[PDB]
Amino acid sequence: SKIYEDNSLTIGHTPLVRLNRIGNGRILAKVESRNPSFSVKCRIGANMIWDAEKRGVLKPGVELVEPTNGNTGIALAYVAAARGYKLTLTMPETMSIERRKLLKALGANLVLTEGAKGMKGAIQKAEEIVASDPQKYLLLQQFSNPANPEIHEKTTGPEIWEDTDGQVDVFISGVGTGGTLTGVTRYIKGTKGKTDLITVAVEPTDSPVIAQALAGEEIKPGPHKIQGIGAGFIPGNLDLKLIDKVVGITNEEAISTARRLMEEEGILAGISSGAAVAAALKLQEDESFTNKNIVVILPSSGER
Amino acid sequence: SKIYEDNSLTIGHTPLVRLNRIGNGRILAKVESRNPSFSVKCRIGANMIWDAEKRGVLKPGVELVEPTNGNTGIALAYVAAARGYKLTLTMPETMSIERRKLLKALGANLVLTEGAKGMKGAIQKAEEIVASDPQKYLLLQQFSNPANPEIHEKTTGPEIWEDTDGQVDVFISGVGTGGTLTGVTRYIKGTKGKTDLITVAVEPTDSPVIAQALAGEEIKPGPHKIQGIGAGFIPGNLDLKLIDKVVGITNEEAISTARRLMEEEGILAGISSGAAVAAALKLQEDESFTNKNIVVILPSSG
Ligand SMILES: *Cc1c(COP(=O)(O)O)cnc(C)c1O
Ligand SMILES: *Cc1c(COP(=O)(O)O)cnc(C)c1O
Ligand SMILES: [Cl-]
Ligand SMILES: [Cl-]
Repeated sequence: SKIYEDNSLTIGHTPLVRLNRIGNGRILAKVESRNPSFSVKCRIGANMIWDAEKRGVLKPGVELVEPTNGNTGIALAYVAAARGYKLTLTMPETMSIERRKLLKALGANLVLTEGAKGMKGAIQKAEEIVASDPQKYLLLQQFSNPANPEIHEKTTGPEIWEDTDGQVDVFISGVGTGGTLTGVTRYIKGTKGKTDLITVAVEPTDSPVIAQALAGEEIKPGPHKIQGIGAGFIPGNLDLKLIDKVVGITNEEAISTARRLMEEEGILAGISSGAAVAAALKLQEDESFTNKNIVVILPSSGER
Repeated sequence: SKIYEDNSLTIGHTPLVRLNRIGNGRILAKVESRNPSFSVKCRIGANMIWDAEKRGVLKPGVELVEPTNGNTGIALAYVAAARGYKLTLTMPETMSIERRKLLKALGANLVLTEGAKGMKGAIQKAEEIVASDPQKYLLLQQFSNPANPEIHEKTTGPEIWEDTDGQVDVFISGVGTGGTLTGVTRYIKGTKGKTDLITVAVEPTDSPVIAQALAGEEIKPGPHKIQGIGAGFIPGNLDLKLIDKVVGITNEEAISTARRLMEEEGILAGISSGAAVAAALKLQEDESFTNKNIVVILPSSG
């Protein structure tokens, strides 16, 4: 039989689709919106919780607190609802109403922080909360929790490897927490020994901290429009050593490519998905990439 | 390998999830929002197109024409863009503006039809555009094209049978085109021979045309809020003979049950999904249903 005991167990097994009009026919797009909550974040929402349960830190009585409210917050709310945990989400008061209605519909307890302070406030306001009662509260922290890249090493990676029968030559991932890039690469280059896999990190041209970091330059972030990626720093879950190339994408290239994905391929993609595919197109302008099969993660449906 | 040649080929194989708080533990919800375009309609959008291609009527340069007021047009738009077809959608002026904006944004050529005539006028107009140039245009009519229930007989049904190892006892489907109910039932009662499967059609209490039709009464529809179901007439794709029971659901029951799905199960469900599950709850109020495995279609997300 194949009956899932709860919605959190339905994560992954997302489809790999050949793009026929965008690129040379060798761009294979992994559609992470085919997940509960419509984004790749459901994999880590699920595993960070399962991991906490296995470690014995999450159990009856313990409750969750997260500064998140973007794709990870939604992912944590659905898993919390499905598995019976109280969840408190802190978020700058700037968030859309439908966004909070959705989180509340999922049963999350919302705590709004000073709009001007932005996410930096919610992050502070959450550590304040957990610090207030360290035993009662659990802060997961997607940027450094190993269970983040671990789920990609155990599911996303194997899926890419099996779906291409090992025929994956390049792997492109827009970096947010870095967990997808890190986990998939560890599985393919490490576990499967395909050391000639080319791992490409994608980031906004206006906040190129990975390229800065790799070049030994000072980290200087900037504002950009590619929601989901470009956090402005190097996350603990991003292993810079696994990166073979970094491609910077402009807000305009990301948006226009996301539109091409719907119009030319019938794939409803978010802006970061457009950015990742734009990176694939850039690489294909280089003759060394011409006959390589490129697997690209499309993180979410967008928001639209 | 498992590389899909285009997004239309990725339909189906949706998860069956046990509901743990809602109901007695025997309600298994099939999540149709895990499909491209986020609804069960991608199955028919894809198969009507694949079928037309197989029949030889759909060919490059041929433009699709389909009447719609909801999810089918949206799914057809995804599928059309994926396989390279231009698409025209006829829809009544009763349709909301946001809905019109969304459909155009997805690439469809929109033809609004007389508000007074409803869906009947939209299908009427679709046929006329086709007849205006039959070599250029191909009609894809979801209420009568048998490729609709056919895809459910070939994918949804088998998925339900394999996922429950044949242990499904009741099948609940809120009816719009009726294709899901018809195809799944044909597969399970017919191909698999499980004649005692109890097939349940769900409809809005305020527009109980299936109950009316089965009672031999005059069909008198009414306004309701369960989007996606209750077309107000008996679709050619609804085989009334396959229905064992009809459960009427109120707007309030549908909405509150959809909310329970989100909060108690972490399942993002649309109103018609709440309606289908509310019907399951109603059946479990009856001792004869207490130990049965109930499979319920959750057509789309919230
Ligand atoms: C999280 C996310 C990413 C980046 O994924 P990471 O595994 O965190 O690198 C990209 N786009 C969107 C929309 C995301 O939510
Ligand atoms: C199409 C649809 C249904 C009904 O499915 P049928 O197979 O057409 O009867 C129910 N709910 C929603 C939201 C739908 O889009
Ligand atoms: Cl899609
Ligand atoms: Cl869901």
